[PDB]
Amino acid sequence: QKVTFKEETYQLEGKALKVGDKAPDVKLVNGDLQEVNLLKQGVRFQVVSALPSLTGSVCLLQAKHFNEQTGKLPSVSFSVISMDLPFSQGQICGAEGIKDLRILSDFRYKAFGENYGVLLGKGSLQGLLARSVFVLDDKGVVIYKEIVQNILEEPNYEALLKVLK
Repeated sequence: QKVTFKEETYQLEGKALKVGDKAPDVKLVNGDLQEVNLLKQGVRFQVVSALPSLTGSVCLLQAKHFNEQTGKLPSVSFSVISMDLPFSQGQICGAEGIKDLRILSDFRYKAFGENYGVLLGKGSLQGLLARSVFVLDDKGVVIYKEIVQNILEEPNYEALLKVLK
């Protein structure tokens, strides 16, 4: 799969993760500069979403969609990951009224990008995370995957909600 941003085409770097694969646990950093494990136990579905930067317009809509869904379905875990430092994640979420969303930074280890295969290769956005959604079942197996072909498009939310019923 190759992701497009205007005239740029991107190779995805890191290990390819497909529907049926056990999703690896990875170390991320939260707004308190606390190291956390991505995976949550005692939850029917885990939704993990990545975006290139919370400073983007399309990116903010994505974060705002998953913030709202956090309150709507408590039996589902929602996580949003970017390469933004936790400081700017906290400030953007604070400015834009995103107070429920589990917002995590991949900056320290790039473990999410490397292990979910959404690291953007050579180009202006190199080292940022491709716009993407993974859903894991109660056993941490990938049951749904979207890496958005055009990074300026939002994820397919209709496809995602069908998986969560």
